[PDB]
Amino acid sequence: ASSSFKAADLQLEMTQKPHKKPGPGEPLVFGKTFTDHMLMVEWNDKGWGQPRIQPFQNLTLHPASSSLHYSLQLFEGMKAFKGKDQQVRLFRPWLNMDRMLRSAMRLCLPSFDKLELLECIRRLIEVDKDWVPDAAGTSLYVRPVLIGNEPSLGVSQPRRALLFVILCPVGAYFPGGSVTPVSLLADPAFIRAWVGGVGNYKLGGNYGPTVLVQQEALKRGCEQVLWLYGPDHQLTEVGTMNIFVYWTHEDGVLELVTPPLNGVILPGVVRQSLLDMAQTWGEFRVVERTITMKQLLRALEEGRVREVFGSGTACQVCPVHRILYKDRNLHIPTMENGPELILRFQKELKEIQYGIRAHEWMFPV
Amino acid sequence: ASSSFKAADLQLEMTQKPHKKPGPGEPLVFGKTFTDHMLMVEWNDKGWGQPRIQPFQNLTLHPASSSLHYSLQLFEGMKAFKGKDQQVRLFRPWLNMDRMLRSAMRLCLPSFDKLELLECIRRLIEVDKDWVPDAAGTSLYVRPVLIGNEPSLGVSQPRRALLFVILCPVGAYFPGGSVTPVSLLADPAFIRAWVGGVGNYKLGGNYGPTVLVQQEALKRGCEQVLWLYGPDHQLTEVGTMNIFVYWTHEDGVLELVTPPLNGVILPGVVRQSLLDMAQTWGEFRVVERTITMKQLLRALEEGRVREVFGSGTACQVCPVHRILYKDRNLHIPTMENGPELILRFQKELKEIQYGIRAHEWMFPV
Ligand SMILES: Cc1ncc(COP(=O)(O)O)c(CN)c1O
Ligand SMILES: Cc1ncc(COP(=O)(O)O)c(CN)c1O
Ligand SMILES: CC(C)C(=O)C(=O)O
Repeated sequence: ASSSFKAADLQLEMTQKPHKKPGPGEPLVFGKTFTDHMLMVEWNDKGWGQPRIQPFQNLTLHPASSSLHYSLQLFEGMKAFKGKDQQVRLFRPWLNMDRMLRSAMRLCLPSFDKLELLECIRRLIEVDKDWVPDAAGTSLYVRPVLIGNEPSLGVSQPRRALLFVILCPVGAYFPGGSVTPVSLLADPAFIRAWVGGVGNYKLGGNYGPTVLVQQEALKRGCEQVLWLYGPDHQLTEVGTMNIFVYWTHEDGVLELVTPPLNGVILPGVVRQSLLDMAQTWGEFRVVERTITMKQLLRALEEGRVREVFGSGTACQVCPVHRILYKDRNLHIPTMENGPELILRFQKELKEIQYGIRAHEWMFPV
Repeated sequence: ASSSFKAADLQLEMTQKPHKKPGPGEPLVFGKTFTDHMLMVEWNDKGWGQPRIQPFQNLTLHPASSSLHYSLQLFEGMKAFKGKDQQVRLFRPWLNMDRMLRSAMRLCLPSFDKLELLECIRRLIEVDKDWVPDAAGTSLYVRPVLIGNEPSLGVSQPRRALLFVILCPVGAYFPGGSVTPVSLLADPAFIRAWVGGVGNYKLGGNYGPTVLVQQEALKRGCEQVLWLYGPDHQLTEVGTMNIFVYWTHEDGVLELVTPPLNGVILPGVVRQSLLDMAQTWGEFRVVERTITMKQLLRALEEGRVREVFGSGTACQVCPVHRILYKDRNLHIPTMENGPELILRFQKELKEIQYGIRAHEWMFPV
């Protein structure tokens, strides 16, 4: 693509009524509390306007905005971590920028310079540094969004777009820093994405249809959805997380496996990070390969499965203890195996994310 | 008295700044020009607020609005026609209401009373009746929209929603009384919807991903996209229209066939109308059955194809003269069969829609 929008931006406008911050231990359900400022950048015929940090405020959109009629919208999700020493760091933000730009191109939305956006986010997080908690397992969620915005009903490439970023302080995913497993509903009737589709982009359209399915999972007594694909019932991803299986494969070899990027699953940043980390250790086979329900079943009977977990920004490494498939509950022995791999992954990530050990994956303040 | 807003139209706020009506220079371009008023209804914990007809104005949305992060958005599209007798009438609006409510339920958005919405739309059109054109082949396009509007980043059932309707005066589908055919790009690389997905609901998320594909079609010299599905390359729908084929099938029996409502395609109101009409005549076989590229190819060279066309609100019966499949340009003999069936359908629909012959399909003013 081409380039635009930069570092030196159309200033800062600070809030006149800084909101009261969550209180120790009680507060924040995820995504309900927002900080004082936000980033906004407009794009049109004149190209990109100047970036701006402004008080958190509502958006003003023409009723025919393509963002609301034809889902010309994409978003990202990443976290900034504060380790007392009060230093704040973003976890591998570049991968989120790479992903956002790919999503933008898929929807014919305007390209932007990945590094300028990162610096702009850096400046915003800076203004709201104090919203960044520091208690154990807490963080600041960063939500960048790009939407089409042509006041036209034709389905077409917008000639106007808006980019914005808001922040949410977040509690520790696991109550008081424990770790609890989830149960998953695995029903083939449900299909999140298709080959040749857009499941590998973080487009809002991928999410809206899952609301009803997640409701079913709850009614069937499960907490999240394990999305299956194909006549083969391949495991693809779980909820808003990639899925991993640690077991002794059929050839007698102990491995950490996860579905490959074939176009149906989202290239998760945590997923890539767990692959990287495990390969680096070099203690067992690490591979990206298709996993089927049929293989999972035979593995569980022979006692070859050690741990199964989801990976994502919300819950970096999430153990799974049960899967309800075809009306029959499969017990997943994850917790009775430690869960050793999961705990090491969490510790390594904690040490890296909270600055206790230097690492190129972290981006300062 | 129900958990639905009531045509208890929270007064009308007439406009204090009328827009200039499309000037004599007759340049009606689809969905670019809007009328003076709009309908707006808000929903929350207390339920549906009172319906309101207000001046056309921008929407005010919280930056975390679920409509913009997770595509909790759906819409409709229908037309009001003005006869020479000057009466305005809506074409089978009830089917659009049924479809809108189905879409709403799929996205866990609030249910509403179909008849109340229809009446509110009726009142809206009445206010802006002077915007309804009456030159040949013109009409008033009605765009109802329902969006989630929770100021929360959690992917979940919104607790706040907004329903609105805007109107667009529309020119003739290409202002030259004679139907011009379109060419379509048929490439299996692009997949719009899938079995078990949401292709049978009018959700904005279905459209965003087509923008890039429609650009390719142009880049390749075609005007619209014929969406294929399966290893079998089944014809599904074309652009924003259902597809029909009139030919002598493989049994030598003359017939009109269109893909069935298997969940992959949108149940078009015009489509259903053409089926009904053809059904009623009883002059030839009318069926809903799978159509494959292999069968079309084999028929185009067995010389059994008479006419192929798309059907939709924008272009009710649209002839097709060419399909580019695999670098292969297939000539479709539609126009040389002097769009006999297409012409008859156009003739009948015009007489019904413009009030020249009374019909239960039309809804007054
Ligand atoms: C469908 C889906 N799959 C996987 C993930 C995990 O991605 P990440 O590690 O980048 O947060 C997410 C969360 N973005 C997701 O929404
Ligand atoms: C994908 C798609 N299919 C079919 C149609 C035709 O539907 P209708 O006849 O109700 O306009 C449309 C236009 N609404 C469409 O967008
Ligand atoms: C371009 C218009 C026809 C569209 O978005 C639709 O009707 O679905």
